[PDB]
Amino acid sequence: IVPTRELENVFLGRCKDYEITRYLDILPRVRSDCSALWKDFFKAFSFKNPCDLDLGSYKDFFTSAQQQLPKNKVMFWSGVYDEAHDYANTGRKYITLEDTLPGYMLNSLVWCGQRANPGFNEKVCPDFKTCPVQARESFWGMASSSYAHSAEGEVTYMVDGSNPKVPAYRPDSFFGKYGLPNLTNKVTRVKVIVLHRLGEKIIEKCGAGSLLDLEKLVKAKHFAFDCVENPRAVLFLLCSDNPNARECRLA
Amino acid sequence: IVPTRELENVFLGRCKDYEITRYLDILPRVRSDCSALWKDFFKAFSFKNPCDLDLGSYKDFFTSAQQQLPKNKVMFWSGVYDEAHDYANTGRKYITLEDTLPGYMLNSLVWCGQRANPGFNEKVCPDFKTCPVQARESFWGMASSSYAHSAEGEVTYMVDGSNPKVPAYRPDSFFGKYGLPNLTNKVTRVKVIVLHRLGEKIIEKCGAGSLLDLEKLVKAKHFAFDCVENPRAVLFLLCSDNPNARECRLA
Ligand SMILES: O=c1c2ncn3c2ncn1[C@@H]1O[C@H](COP(=O)(O)OP(=O)(O)OC[C@H]2O[C@@H]3[C@H](O)[C@@H]2O)[C@@H](O)[C@H]1O
Repeated sequence: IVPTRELENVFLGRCKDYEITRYLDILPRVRSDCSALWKDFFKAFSFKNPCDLDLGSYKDFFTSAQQQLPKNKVMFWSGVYDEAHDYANTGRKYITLEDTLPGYMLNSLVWCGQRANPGFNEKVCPDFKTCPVQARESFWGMASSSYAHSAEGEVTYMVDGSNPKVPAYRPDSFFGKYGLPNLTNKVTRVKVIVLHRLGEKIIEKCGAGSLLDLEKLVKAKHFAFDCVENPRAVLFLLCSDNPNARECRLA
Repeated sequence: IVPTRELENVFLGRCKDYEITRYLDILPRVRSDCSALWKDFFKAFSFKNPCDLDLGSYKDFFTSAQQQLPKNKVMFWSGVYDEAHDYANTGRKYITLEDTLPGYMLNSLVWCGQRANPGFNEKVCPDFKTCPVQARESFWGMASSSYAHSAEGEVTYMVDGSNPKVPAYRPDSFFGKYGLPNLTNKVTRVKVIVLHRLGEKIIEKCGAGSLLDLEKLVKAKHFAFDCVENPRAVLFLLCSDNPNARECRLA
């Protein structure tokens, strides 16, 4: 895979942009300066083989980069990236990891270490499946763990309820591995939103299948639980992109 | 008004982020590097009184920063920032000026010149309703002119049809003054979208009032014209944010 060009410059540019201008009324500023964050980030992977990573590698980076998250507004998602982000609305209705500083800085970027100077590969990175799971997941898994550990109040989790191939909730998804296990007792409720894409056969429903497994796990952690399928506000978002869908017929 | 802190760092950080990572499959990269663009931007206003600007001040900057724009995808808007950008969807449905390099770099920012070193004011800028019209409109007017000049094919214009104080279309808006008059013969059609805010009185409608004045002007330029009020794609986005509104009732 081809890595992001001028990694340090893009990291530092996003970092400065975010610091001064992004999410000002939504998320707090971090204490560390961008240059300090860059040092922590770079030390996690640099001068190592590109697969030489584990869930602890970026611990210091996430420590420095982690913001306090607004109560009741934290959102998680599995399988529905675009809908979840669209609904969250860039921080206005919910927060996603991509609205947080480390999320915003590294969103969509590709990088990897190497042993020789300059300690990272500017030409080429291994396909992600060639490394061990703990290396593949080192960055975004720690990102997701640190974010989950910071959540307070009600959290929302949006899942795909129309994928015949992947359960709406899986123990081995990022939410199952790094999200739910890391929710602290500051969390009070998990609110699940089941997305049924328009025109697709409904596969999973609240109170059944993997969603019932999830309900039981959430209750066992002493969180309250609720679950809704295509609630109106979400249905309207889907309809905006497919207004002639049967489900979108206006009175 | 309070000027943006670290103006140069934010401009350069946004410029570099944009260059390497933003709109890659939507808009072309420009030839000029970010330091060259900064030089052109800064010289437009630096070492002058804060109102000592006119439409030519940022000529070099905008000439350097201008991108070829995607045919049929250019959108203009007046009075409807959030709705226009939500609908345009970060370049996926339409481009807005704020998705172009210069619009992205300076969106939301506040700056102004002073004669004394360092040539710009870090403490306070004029409300600019204080500067003469050519100065107040120097930056965003030239931005609009240059963007309109580059537009090709069908262009879309979203307006507020629910504002009792400000007509949907007026000749002195940025679009009326700098947009429409600068559309070239590469433009084939102006498609107007009139926002009727949910729960609010309708003030303007297609085929009447200022929208009829606009229709006349568009036809006089030998462009085709159409106009729709709350087309369903836009209505459903409004509804997502106010799902109990009467307009949103489903069959
Ligand atoms: O399994 C996921 C995953 N599920 C959910 N997420 C994942 N990120 C990475 N991974 C894996 O690590 C490797 C690397 O991901 P990436 O390309 O950098 O993230 P990407 O750009 O595909 O996705 C980044 C992203 O999507 C969330 C993550 O927390 C975050 O917000 C991928 O191939 C994925 O398999």
